[PDB]
Amino acid sequence: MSKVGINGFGRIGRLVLRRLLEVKSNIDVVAINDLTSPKILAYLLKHDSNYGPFPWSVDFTEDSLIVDGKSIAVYAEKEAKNIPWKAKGAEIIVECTGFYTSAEKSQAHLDAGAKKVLISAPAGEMKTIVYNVNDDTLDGNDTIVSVASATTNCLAPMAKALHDSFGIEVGTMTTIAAYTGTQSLVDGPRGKDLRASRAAAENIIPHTTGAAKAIGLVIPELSGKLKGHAQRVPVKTGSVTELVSILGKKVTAEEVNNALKQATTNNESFGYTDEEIVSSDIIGSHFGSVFDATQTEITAVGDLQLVKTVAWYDNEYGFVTQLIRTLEKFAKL
Amino acid sequence: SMSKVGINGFGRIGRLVLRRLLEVKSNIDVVAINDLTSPKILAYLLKHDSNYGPFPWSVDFTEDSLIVDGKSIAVYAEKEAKNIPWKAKGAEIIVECTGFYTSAEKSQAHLDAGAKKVLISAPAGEMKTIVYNVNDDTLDGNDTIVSVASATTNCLAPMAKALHDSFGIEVGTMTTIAAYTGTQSLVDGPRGKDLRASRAAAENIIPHTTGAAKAIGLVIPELSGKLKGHAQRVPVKTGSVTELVSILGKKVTAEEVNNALKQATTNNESFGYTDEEIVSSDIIGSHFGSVFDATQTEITAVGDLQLVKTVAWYDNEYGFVTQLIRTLEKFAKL
Amino acid sequence: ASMSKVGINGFGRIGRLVLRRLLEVKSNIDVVAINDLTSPKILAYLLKHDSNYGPFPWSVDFTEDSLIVDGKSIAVYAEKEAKNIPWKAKGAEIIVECTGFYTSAEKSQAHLDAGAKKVLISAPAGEMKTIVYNVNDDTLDGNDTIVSVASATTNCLAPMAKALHDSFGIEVGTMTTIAAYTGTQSLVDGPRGKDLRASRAAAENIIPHTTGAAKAIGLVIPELSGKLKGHAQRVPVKTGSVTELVSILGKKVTAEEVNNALKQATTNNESFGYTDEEIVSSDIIGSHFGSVFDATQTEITAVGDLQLVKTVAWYDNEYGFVTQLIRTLEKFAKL
Amino acid sequence: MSKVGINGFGRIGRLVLRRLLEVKSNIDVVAINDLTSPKILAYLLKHDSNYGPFPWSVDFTEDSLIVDGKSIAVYAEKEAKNIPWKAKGAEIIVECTGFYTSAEKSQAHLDAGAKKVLISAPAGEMKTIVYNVNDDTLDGNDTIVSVASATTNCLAPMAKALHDSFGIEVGTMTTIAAYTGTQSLVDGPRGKDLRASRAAAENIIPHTTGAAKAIGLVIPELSGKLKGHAQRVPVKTGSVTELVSILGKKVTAEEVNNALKQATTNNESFGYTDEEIVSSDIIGSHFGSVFDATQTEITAVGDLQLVKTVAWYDNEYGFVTQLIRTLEKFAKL
Ligand SMILES: NC(=O)c1ccc[n+]([C@@H]2O[C@H](COP(=O)([O-])OP(=O)(O)OC[C@H]3O[C@@H](n4cnc5c(N)ncnc54)[C@H](O)[C@@H]3O)[C@@H](O)[C@H]2O)c1
Ligand SMILES: NC(=O)c1ccc[n+]([C@@H]2O[C@H](COP(=O)([O-])OP(=O)(O)OC[C@H]3O[C@@H](n4cnc5c(N)ncnc54)[C@H](O)[C@@H]3O)[C@@H](O)[C@H]2O)c1
Ligand SMILES: NC(=O)c1ccc[n+]([C@@H]2O[C@H](COP(=O)([O-])OP(=O)(O)OC[C@H]3O[C@@H](n4cnc5c(N)ncnc54)[C@H](O)[C@@H]3O)[C@@H](O)[C@H]2O)c1
Ligand SMILES: NC(=O)c1ccc[n+]([C@@H]2O[C@H](COP(=O)([O-])OP(=O)(O)OC[C@H]3O[C@@H](n4cnc5c(N)ncnc54)[C@H](O)[C@@H]3O)[C@@H](O)[C@H]2O)c1
Ligand SMILES: O=C[C@H](O)COP(=O)(O)O
Ligand SMILES: O=C[C@H](O)COP(=O)(O)O
Ligand SMILES: O=C[C@H](O)COP(=O)(O)O
Repeated sequence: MSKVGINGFGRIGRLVLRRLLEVKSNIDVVAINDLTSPKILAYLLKHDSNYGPFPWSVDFTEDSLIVDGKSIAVYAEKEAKNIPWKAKGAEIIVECTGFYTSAEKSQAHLDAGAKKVLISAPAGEMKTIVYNVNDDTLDGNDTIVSVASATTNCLAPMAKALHDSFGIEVGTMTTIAAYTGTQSLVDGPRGKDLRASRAAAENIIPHTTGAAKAIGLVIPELSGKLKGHAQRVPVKTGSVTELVSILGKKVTAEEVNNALKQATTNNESFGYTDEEIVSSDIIGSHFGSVFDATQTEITAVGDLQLVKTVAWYDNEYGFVTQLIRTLEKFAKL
Repeated sequence: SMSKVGINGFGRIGRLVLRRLLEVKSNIDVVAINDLTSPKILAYLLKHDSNYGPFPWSVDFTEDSLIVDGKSIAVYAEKEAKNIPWKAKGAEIIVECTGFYTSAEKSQAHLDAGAKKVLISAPAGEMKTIVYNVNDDTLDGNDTIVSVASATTNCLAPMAKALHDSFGIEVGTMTTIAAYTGTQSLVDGPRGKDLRASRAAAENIIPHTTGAAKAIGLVIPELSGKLKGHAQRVPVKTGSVTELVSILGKKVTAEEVNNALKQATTNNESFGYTDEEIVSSDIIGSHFGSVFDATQTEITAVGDLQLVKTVAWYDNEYGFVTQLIRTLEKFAKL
Repeated sequence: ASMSKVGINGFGRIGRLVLRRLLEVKSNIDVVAINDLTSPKILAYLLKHDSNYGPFPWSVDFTEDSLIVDGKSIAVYAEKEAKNIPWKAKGAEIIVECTGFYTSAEKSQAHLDAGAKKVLISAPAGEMKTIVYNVNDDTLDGNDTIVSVASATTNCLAPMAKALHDSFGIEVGTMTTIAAYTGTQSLVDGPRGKDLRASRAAAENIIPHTTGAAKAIGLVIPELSGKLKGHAQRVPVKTGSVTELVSILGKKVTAEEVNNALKQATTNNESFGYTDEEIVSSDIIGSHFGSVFDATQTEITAVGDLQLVKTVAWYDNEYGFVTQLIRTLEKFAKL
Repeated sequence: MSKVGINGFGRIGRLVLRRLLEVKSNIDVVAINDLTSPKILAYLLKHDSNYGPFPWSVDFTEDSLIVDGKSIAVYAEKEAKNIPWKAKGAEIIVECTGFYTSAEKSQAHLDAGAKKVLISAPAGEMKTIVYNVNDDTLDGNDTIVSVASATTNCLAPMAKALHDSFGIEVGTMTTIAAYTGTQSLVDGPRGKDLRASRAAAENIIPHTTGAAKAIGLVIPELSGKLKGHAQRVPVKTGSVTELVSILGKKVTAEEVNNALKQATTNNESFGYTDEEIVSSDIIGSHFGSVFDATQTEITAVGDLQLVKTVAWYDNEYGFVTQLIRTLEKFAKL
């Protein structure tokens, strides 16, 4: 399979295309579905507030984009069942709208002529992949799969290394995270969630996330062993995840950092840093997660020990590099 | 006089309408609110405000009402104004703050729904349009639907009126450096047809069209067609500033311009004056529509050819709301 | 009425708010002198116009050597060395030390050498009496001359830790505060002392930041000495901050039980508030508490007999902390 | 002359070095003077909040940086007259501290053994160069020259084009500009300038600038014909300049836009756009100024006409590209 439709050409949907070109995937996006015109999609693709100008030529006609000299159809169907995927023969849908995050909802893509769906968010109790953690669980019979959230892709590799080296008995996560499209520009209704209604660039806003709660889908041994949440803050992209764990062994900071370093060695998904970086330094990361040995903290009172480990993530472009790794393998099975 | 008000669109402007009415102990009673959400969520937004802080009065709710300072306010959720049941609590004057009924044709739906008069919190085409303390004497008993134009009009008009009256404005162009609002985007993505409006508002200087100068003739007839302008939307949450560059009808000094302005702001509850070195956060919470800033006045001249730059601040939320309320109170007593 | 005469050293974010709060509560303390590094004109400007709290609620004027605030004169000095401040000229006895440059008993001694009698330091100042009001203020006595009120973070952390310790025991814990940026940080990337991360553009980054709030908690709650660690993530909000604590407690608990204990500890407690509303950081701006526990963020994670308890409290690290500083000051002045 | 020293390794000073490497200049930076350690300078060079990771290797020693393999001496002399520029033979000093903005002040570098100084700011009535407006005025005997401000580099090529095509009779400028290190993070004393004392990322802050007032140093025919100021706003970099003029001829918008387009043709310093860009789209620009045809406004009543023209500028990297063009020419005289 090498024909891709993008449903939802948003922050994630546009960067998917950017990253496919940057890595020279043999995948071809043949169709984009969204809610707008080729003119406006072209403008958005050409000019990006977080990553700067598109590195390839971009033009449009009434019905397509022309990206690096190649044509991509543009549709504007708000219900997925009506999307004409058959027209250009889109095989794998990268479902990036947020409105089809369940196998039953995303079935609509298959009913409409697609063969597979890769959902760019948590999508309940379905197969959910963090690349370089559990991508060996994918087979040729999977049709609709999830790559969870950016926060999952941050948390999972760090949890996996800790669990493998020391065991995690129980833990809780807080991610201090860049604001996203699901939040509000000015104070006003945003569905049912009271905190999501508040001005995002003017507030620290507590925010629910299932990344720890559903980690069992990616690291079966940790099912039910973690909880967590987010604090959304006023940065445009670039985020950090802290995990406080009770481990299966007594450890030093140095031991923990070394075990992590080893986990990140020749691991294109998971990086390491012992530099004094800040969030803007992760913008444009090609990792899903970058463990930061400078923030490791072991609090020990006799037999009791709390371990705080911290990893950075570009919740836009970093997460996208993982989505694309999963896509490229999904495409071959 | 009319005393019962309905608010359509309990948004940034709608909520501050209620706050200001209670603040000035108005005899006007808000008896109903129409929006698209639950009392619960409206109560949460009313209690907790990112720009102005905690609501200064008690807030509770029921399944179909808010209870504000102990007084019950009906809450409806009709997306079409014609369907709002304004007669249930006898709402007489609707303060129309949704942005979706900005014409006479559109807003007369509230009259079909049982109201008596409508005051629109935005420009609404060529209808009677009032900047209080500029042209509020043009209101009369036969006006049924009226506009108070934009925050930018309320900032620009008193400054332009004073310049027009003292010196003449032959021609001018405005630029307002303005706080971002709800019509903009949190992250880069579609926002109707306007390409700039699609960009992340708190991360960019964004050029932005406004009719404030173009439609100024509704408020100052002598300046009809004599002004143009635009906005640069920037990352501040509220508090904005408007610059006007004019060819005036007289050779002037900065001191003469500033004195003329100071005079126009004397005994004027709508239009303030400052010669302090203020910045935008100092205007948040202002009870004026516009505050002229003498420290920014600039006269550029080569021979007879003279450009005059005058600058006024405005709290595009609360300050504008104070103008809306002054107009509302007068409108209720005609 | 005790009419102690106060001097403020460092008329900065905290120093200016100290005056605001004293006037707001109609304190019997008289502020008679201020020392900074600048002119009365500039201090008058900054006092009148505040980016976080708006217009000063009283009149402000200046002369060549004073501020006039609501009609009352306050002498202005500009002595970069505290020993040279003429605190005796207007009789300033209690100095509120808000510069960041005298954060020890030995450094703040200079105010006593200059003729003051007591110093209250608006920051951690090592192993000296360190007070969080309504946690350990009953340790002050008539013999104290130099005392600390620790950091805003300590004032947020301590009341929540004290309630938890008193109700359930805390065996061990780690804190992270997601916190507004302050004057120690940088506007644009550039050198800022030795702290590399402090060099980075504060309104454009999430910046990890060290704080002693957890590590030194034993000054305030002696039973918890050595049992807590923690750090901050500084973020682009101008004021208003939140502190999370993850604890192993001495007994198994439910979220309700933790929230009820905290509720009880906040009852009739002018220093420590409670909320169960879904507030965000701007809702804490101008708080008159040092800390507001947020029951909505309580989380119990348990596997077998292993339990992690996460408890969360807001704080306005400027005005909120200042209200604690003032309560301490008022008591410290009556002894 | 090919050996350079940088005084002030700040936003401008570090980007000077970045741009010299980027263009593979033959200029050799042999020394840097600042107030801090090599360790801290290395960290700042490597990690940049506006422009991301340094594209070359960076290490340090107790008295040096090692950048792309090459040693650069680091001094910490707060008085320029004490900088030991003769040790590594620095001939031309790029003066980027802001503390030596006059001939009399920057003479110190020549006393310290340098031969020439290029000041990264306005510096009074001395030779002042906006590259591709008046760089022809640089002379073999000049030893101290200025490149004015970022705002001047934005305004001048627009003013030159208008003046050449139509005449500017009189004009006034407002730049809506990114905040800079002369401002304050929190409200507090900032020398004598009261507006500069205010929290820069939380305010619109009027700010005086000489860009227009001193335009006659760059375009002598416009001496005394312009005034202007800035409004500093909460964006980290990327700015815009509006100019309102009385021109010597009646014009259409198309005519103004066409004249500006011609002036930008084969002009490495002056770009054009008719795209609906916003400030983030200018970040990383290699122009001193980019005229934006989309904002052109002609306001006419009878025989009176006001003409508003608008150009974008990256007040950091864009201006630095102009500084380096000027330095390259200067070094060969
Ligand atoms: N932004 C992040 O940090 C991030 C990271 C990882 C995963 N995700 C996930 O990826 C998905 C997309 O997030 P995003 O931040 O790009 O959101 P976004 O809001 O930027 O983009 C959504 C896009 O989908 C379009 N859209 C909405 N409804 C549609 C419909 N019915 N049909 C077609 N197009 C539709 C919108 O026009 C928009 O272009 C979400 O499920 C989100 O949870 C986001
Ligand atoms: N924010 C400002 O600076 C400002 C200043 C002056 C005037 N205005 C004008 O006031 C109006 C409101 O602006 P705002 O900033 O308060 O916008 P907002 O988006 O904050 O509020 C709009 C409110 O109306 C509600 N709504 C939308 N469609 C509706 C419908 N069909 N029926 C009932 N309720 C509906 C929304 O739920 C929201 O609560 C606009 O016309 C705007 O131009 C805004
Ligand atoms: N969030 C907060 O801002 C906060 C909260 C609690 C405690 N504190 C503490 O309070 C103190 C002040 O913090 P701030 O935020 O008000 O800092 P600030 O930088 O806003 O204020 C410092 C003031 O001290 C003056 N100053 C510096 N050196 C001086 C000297 N040698 N003599 C006289 N004046 C001098 C400065 O000019 C400035 O006005 C620090 O110790 C800080 O840790 C700050
Ligand atoms: N940032 C901009 O947008 C911009 C654009 C054009 C020109 N400039 C100008 O360039 C100059 C530098 O601006 P910047 O934004 O890089 O400022 P900055 O504050 O970022 O850098 C100044 C550097 O000089 C150092 N320094 C200060 N005093 C010193 C001394 N006495 N000796 C040696 N080093 C010293 C500082 O430690 C810092 O590294 C100024 O003249 C400024 O007007 C700035
Ligand atoms: O509420 C759902 C998400 O947690 C919000 O943002 P996101 O979907 O872009 O990650
Ligand atoms: O709690 C935080 C401190 O009081 C922060 O202080 P600071 O102003 O010294 O950064
Ligand atoms: O424009 C006047 C000041 O010099 C401020 O900023 P800048 O010097 O970095 O341009």
